[PDB]
Amino acid sequence: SCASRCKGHCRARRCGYYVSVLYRGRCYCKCLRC
Repeated sequence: SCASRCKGHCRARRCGYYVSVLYRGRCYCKCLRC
């Protein structure tokens, strides 16, 4: 679960918003509201 791992990374960085998308075997993650 790429998005699940990215979601924990944003929470670990003290963030309330995060984005996650998997396409063509690529992971697009983002963290905001920190």
